[PDB]
Amino acid sequence: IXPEAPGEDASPEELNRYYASLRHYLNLVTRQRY
Ligand code: CNC
Repeated sequence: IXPEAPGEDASPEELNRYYASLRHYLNLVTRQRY
């Protein structure tokens, strides 16, 4: 897979965005939970 990737605002705030896309993209395909 490869999700929605940031780089426009601020580093830790955009880490949170990509980590949210990561958990979404996992829930989209495989049965693991957060
Ligand atoms: C391709 O392999 C992708 O990897 C590129 N990338 C991301 N981070 C990198 C760090 C370094 C030193 C180098 C040489 C490359 C790095 C880039 O993201 C490539 O992705 P693409 O899809 O091709 O480009 C997308 C479309 C746009 N990307 C951006 O604009 C960058 C966004 C980012 C918020 C970001 C991301 C998303 C990712 N990092 Co980087 C972090 N954290 N970073 C590492 C790893 C990633 C990770 C792979 C998880 C994300 C990539 C996902 C993606 N496709 O976008 C680690 C390096 C691993 C390695 N291969 O050597 C790390 C060195 C260690 C760590 N885990 O913290 C790392 C650091 C320290 C830093 N990342 C920066 C650049 C952010 C960036 C935000 C920004 N402001 O631009 N990463 C950041 C500034 C964040 C920070 N912690 O401060 C760090 C650089 C050091 C510094 N100057 O402070």
